[PDB]
Amino acid sequence: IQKTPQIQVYSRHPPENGKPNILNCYVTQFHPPHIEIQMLKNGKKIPKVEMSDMSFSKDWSFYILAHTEFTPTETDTYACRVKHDSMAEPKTVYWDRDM
Amino acid sequence: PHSMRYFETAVSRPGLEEPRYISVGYVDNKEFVRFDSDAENPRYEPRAPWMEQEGPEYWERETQKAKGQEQWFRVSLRNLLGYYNQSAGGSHTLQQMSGCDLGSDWRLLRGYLQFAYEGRDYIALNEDLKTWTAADMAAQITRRKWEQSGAAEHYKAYLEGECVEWLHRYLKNGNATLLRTDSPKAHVTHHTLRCWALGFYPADITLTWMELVETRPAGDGTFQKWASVVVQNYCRVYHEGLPEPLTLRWER
Amino acid sequence: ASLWNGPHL
Repeated sequence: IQKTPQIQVYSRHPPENGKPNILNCYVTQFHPPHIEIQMLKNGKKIPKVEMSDMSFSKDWSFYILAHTEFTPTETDTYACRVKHDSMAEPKTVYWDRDM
Repeated sequence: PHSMRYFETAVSRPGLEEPRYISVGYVDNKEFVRFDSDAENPRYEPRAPWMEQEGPEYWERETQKAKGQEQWFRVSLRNLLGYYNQSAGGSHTLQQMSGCDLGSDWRLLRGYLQFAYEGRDYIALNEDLKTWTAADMAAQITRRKWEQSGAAEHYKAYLEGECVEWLHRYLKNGNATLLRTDSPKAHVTHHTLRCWALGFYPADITLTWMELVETRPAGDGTFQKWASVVVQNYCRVYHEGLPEPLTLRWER
Repeated sequence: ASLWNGPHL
């Protein structure tokens, strides 16, 4: 009835600073299907975020891959922020190039 | 080792709106068709390029089923509100999984017909395709109703018949797409030792060196995974895409 | 090829 989203933030290609890439926020294991996912660059929301179509897994739980263009740098930060009814507050997960 | 599934969802909407019904078909774990009642013109749509081969009568016929299912889920949702004493002021979710597993000879191994309400098991058809397992006392109402009217027989005919025959057709028509693999490219990073497998398809993979992330979509139809440890005394990559397993360690 | 369900829940 309430399942907490699991979150992965990670690039499509191995990151190289200055090199255009794709930033992925893969949100899984949640219920109900209604969810709000935001992608952030230096704490401000990225306007052009794409979302996969509603799908669910063998265990009934829903998932969604949100993605956007980014260009990793030495100083810019990237995060994905997820609001869902299972969670008291939005959960923000920063992109870590090591993971 | 082949399968077909249809994953169906209806999510009710408080207010004058009717539920949103979505259907997704899979062949060997890959999306091949999709229906969504919120689309501009709701129709089944091809989602694998070998499906654009099906002519207009196929899409017209599938779409009729989806419209039917949409009405079936509306009525079933209303019934569920009654069995569990719930309010239509809230949103509620009904899910179905159905389809068939085949062997490498293309014979039927197993049919599936499963329902969930609010994300938990409600009722399922047993592997015998004759009897039902109900998850709770409410679902036992459904089980007794369905035993009484012999509902299982209709599902068994679909699962042993059309599910199998159409999967053969899709397996044949999608052969070149389905047989395709994308080999992982791997490398090792130091922090913890981390072995990454990248760009692989399909998603099944073994990495051995111990922390291990959930396999995740790269967004281009490929997948990624990685595995890590405590610490060149130390990683193997197993994938049907590979000429042979990959073998590596830290590189400086 | 999808299916039509029979009896309702």
